[PDB]
Amino acid sequence: EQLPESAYMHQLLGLNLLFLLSQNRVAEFHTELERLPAKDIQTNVYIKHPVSLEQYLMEGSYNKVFLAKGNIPAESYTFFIDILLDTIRDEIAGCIEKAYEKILFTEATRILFFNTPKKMTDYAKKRGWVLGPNNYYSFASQQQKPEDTTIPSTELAKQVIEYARQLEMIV
Amino acid sequence: MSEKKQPVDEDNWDDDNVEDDFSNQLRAELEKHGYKMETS
Amino acid sequence: PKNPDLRIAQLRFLLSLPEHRGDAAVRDELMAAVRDNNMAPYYEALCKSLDWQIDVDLLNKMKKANEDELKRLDEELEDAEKNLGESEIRDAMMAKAEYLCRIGDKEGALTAFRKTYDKTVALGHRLDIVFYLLRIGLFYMDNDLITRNTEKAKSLIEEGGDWDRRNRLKVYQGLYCVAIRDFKQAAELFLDTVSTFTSYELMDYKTFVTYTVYVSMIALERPDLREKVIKGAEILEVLHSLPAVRQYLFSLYECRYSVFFQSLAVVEQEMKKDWLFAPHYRYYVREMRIHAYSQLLESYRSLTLGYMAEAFGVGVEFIDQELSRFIAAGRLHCKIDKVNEIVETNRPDSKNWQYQETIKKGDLLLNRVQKLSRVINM
Amino acid sequence: ILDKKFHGILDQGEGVLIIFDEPPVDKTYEAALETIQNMSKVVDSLYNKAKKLT
Amino acid sequence: PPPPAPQDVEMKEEAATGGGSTGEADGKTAAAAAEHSQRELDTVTLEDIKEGKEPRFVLRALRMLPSTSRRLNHYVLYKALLPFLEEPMDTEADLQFRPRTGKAASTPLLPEVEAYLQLLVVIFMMNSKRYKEAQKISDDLMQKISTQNRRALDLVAAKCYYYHARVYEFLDKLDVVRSFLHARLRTATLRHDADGQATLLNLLLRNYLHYSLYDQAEKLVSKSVFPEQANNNEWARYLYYTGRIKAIQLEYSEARRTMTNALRKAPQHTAVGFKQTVHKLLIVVELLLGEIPDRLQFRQPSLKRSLMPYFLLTQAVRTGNLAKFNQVLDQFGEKFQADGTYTLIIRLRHNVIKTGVRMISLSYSRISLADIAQKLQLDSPEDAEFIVAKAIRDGVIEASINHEKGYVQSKEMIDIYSTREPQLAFHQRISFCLDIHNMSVKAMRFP
Amino acid sequence: YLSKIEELQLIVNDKSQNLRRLQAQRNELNAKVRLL
Repeated sequence: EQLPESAYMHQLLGLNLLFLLSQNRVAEFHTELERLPAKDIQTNVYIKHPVSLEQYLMEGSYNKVFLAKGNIPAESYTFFIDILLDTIRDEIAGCIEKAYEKILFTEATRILFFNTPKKMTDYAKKRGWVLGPNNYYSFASQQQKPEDTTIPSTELAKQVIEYARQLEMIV
Repeated sequence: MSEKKQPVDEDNWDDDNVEDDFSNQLRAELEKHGYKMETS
Repeated sequence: PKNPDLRIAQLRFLLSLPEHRGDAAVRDELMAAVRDNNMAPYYEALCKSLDWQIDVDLLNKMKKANEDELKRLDEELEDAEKNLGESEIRDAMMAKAEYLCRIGDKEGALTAFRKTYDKTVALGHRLDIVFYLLRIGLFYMDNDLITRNTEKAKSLIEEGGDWDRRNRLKVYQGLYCVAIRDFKQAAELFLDTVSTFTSYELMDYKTFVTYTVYVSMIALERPDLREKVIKGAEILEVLHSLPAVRQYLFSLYECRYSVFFQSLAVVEQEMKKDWLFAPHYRYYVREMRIHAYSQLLESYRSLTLGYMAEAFGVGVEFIDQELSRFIAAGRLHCKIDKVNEIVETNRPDSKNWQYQETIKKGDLLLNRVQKLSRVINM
Repeated sequence: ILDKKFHGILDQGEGVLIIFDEPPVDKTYEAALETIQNMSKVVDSLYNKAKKLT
Repeated sequence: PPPPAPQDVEMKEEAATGGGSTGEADGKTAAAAAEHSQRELDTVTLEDIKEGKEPRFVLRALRMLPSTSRRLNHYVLYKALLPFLEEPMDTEADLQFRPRTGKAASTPLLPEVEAYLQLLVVIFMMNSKRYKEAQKISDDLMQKISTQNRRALDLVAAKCYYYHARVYEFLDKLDVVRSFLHARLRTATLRHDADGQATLLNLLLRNYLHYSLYDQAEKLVSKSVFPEQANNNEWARYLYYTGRIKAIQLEYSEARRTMTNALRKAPQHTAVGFKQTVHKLLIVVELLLGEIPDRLQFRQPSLKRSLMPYFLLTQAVRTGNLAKFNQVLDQFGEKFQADGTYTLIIRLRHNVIKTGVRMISLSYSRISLADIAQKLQLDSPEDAEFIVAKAIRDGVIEASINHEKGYVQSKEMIDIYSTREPQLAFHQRISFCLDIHNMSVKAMRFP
Repeated sequence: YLSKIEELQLIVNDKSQNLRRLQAQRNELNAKVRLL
């Protein structure tokens, strides 16, 4: 009970929480929040700053990643804020991109900066075109193009067969 | 009935839906509405 | 015995909300306090009104007149027992003690009614006492007195086909429901428009006609609406003297949209200073708006709000956010739209919700049968 | 179409103004009217059910 | 003159209930108990309600040959504690009527919970339950004679483990009782399933969301479902605790249905605020959905003194005022930190934006972007394209941005008419209906 | 001490007996229905 003030605790929990969100563990984010409700009220500023970041990611951040990266300049968080810049997402690349939308620069998404070096050219051609089969996003599918059939009328007909079986089991 | 945690713990009231809809929305209900037609 | 006293209740409401006149409470309230032996109507208004300049002495003479009436009552209680007749004590004090109820709100009531209810040779002897509770139950909006006397009227006053003071019961229940949150009870129980002809709640019979139209424009479907307030010729006169009422009616059947807001403004400004309408004056607005918008959505599937704009006069962004709030209420489904701007309506509730309602019963209904089949084996 | 009807929905861009409905569907209506009173019975029986035990 | 009446009817308590339970439990197996033996719950909560008293019914317990007629009548006649709770073992070891051991180790001992002196007898109740837990342990090492502890005293046992809980809580926490519980589980896992683990698991979550947080994942591997749910009350509050979990696991769309289920399976009464106070933090998950109706359909005015924050809070939800947000936060954030509320303060803004986008989305087929940036208190068109993508976030109704300058080319989605999606689900609807036909089959099987 | 308490567990078995007896009663019902 007599654990004294260890100032490493704030930023080691900060790096824990930082990589913990960087690997997309929001259940683990809030289990971290709930294992310490006391000091995370007004003190523990390097946990209180990731929960302002949780307000920013509650907002579903692509703008607020840069708007919150503005205020973490030097704490040796670098290895894990790089993984945060990795875990910034690619849904607009999964909707409208893949060799042309002239530039998606004005939304503060970290990857979607850097107008055309081979960094974002590599990213616009990264491992294909994240959708997959039958289409590009040069002309979008607008989701994925599933639109299969009503072949499942036949397997709901199978459901009817074992439904009549379960009727027979019931009488 | 102590359920082991919980012991520790139409007048004007159906209108509350309309009123909480109308808290900061058309707070007068007519005194702009009767005067809308001469705004334009 | 109750017409200026219900007008005192009108004055209670009339100087309840506004302060545009701070001297009605001397003008027609002192004119009320000099009649009817109105003592309590100033004795309770002595605090909520002004300082009451020196209002004891001109009221000392009238409480002395009340003292004269009360002392001849106190002599009369043993002067009537010397009169060798049946219950003449009860008669001779029930008369002036119902008059004490006319004087004082609760005291003459309590000291009278529990004696003059002791024999009931007629249901009028019950029901006049019930009326003398109903007057104070309109004055002070009680619930216990003026629903339990109606319970007593719904105990034994079913008998006797006298029909006047049995329809009074229907009218009082209509007034009591429309005094709170009524949709249908005042329409169903103010069906008896014509057949009342005289009361104290009928202090203006035409305002009773205003009451029955101000509820029968809500609780009444359009075939029933034309059948009642159009194919009612016996009600047509007393709606015929009221222009804007009849205007709103025949326009609302005529679907005359640009005068609806005019006539609604008339009815709403009437709703301001009329009592038992404080739980109603904001609800009634959107109620009749969505009620007109019902057949306005039944009108088309191909509809723009510019057509609505020149149907109403100004509604462009007003009705945009307004119908947006009506959709947010859940009712009135239509797709109001940006620049394409086509207000598209739907089809009625058959499709799968008619299928769905049955198991929407049998979710909690069948939870009832589940758990109450789990009642047997613990 | 507003006040009265012959159930002609506004069919602006077809050229028939098709007048159609199926009024006998009332098996579903009648079953709904059943359910409403079937569980009025059940709820009236629940008094016996939760009364005669304890 | 009143206390000679429980000398009659408090006597007939043990006569009718206990005597019938033990005598009819001596034979007619599994009708041995559970037709008035587990009247125990309310008849013995009532024993702690219906009615010096402390030493009288605890002296001279184990006598001989079955003369409890005379002995309980002595307990009647004597109305005119340091070894005393141990005197049912100090007269002699109980040595007969093994269905009576836990019964008389529960029903006389437990009224000190309702006497509330909490200072000298809670440790004596601890010792009395060391005796009763010696029965609990020694039923399988020294009592190889017949069942008598499953069919009657297991249902008695879980009840007096709630009384274990009532004793253990009023001073401290319990840790040894948890491995002790899982041993009780191992001697109830394969042989005869009792709730038991779910009792101290309700207590586990109840003290752990106060004080330990690893254990929901241990529930995940520990989720033996137990579909018996016989009381449905323990199971109801079990759903309440795990719905608080999924609220703190931020699972909402599951939470609304399972917590509405947990409410509608409460047949409860007594409007002190039991159902009400449990239901408030229940529909906190609906405050976290982004959608909540007006709470006029939920309030009992006995809860009003506690919901003096809550109504203004749901006003803040339906509105979007940051003044009301922070003001309800600082002013009206009391009394809910005892339950834990501050995960809605981070995402009340999300509640605002989802309420707004629900209204506008079902309102508008097509909206424009730089005017839905000014419907609510938005910031910018880049924030509005941002919040359109975050408004999808899961698979919401079709909103394609008109990707030149036409802001959004959203339209409404269709084909819910009556075609294949309802008859895709009606197989499962009537799968539920055939499950109720299985309930009819077991209704026939109850005799 | 495995071979003590399995005998007790053999009363789950005895639940089939009550159902057996009662459906025998159910057959006994129809026996005089068919005799009628």
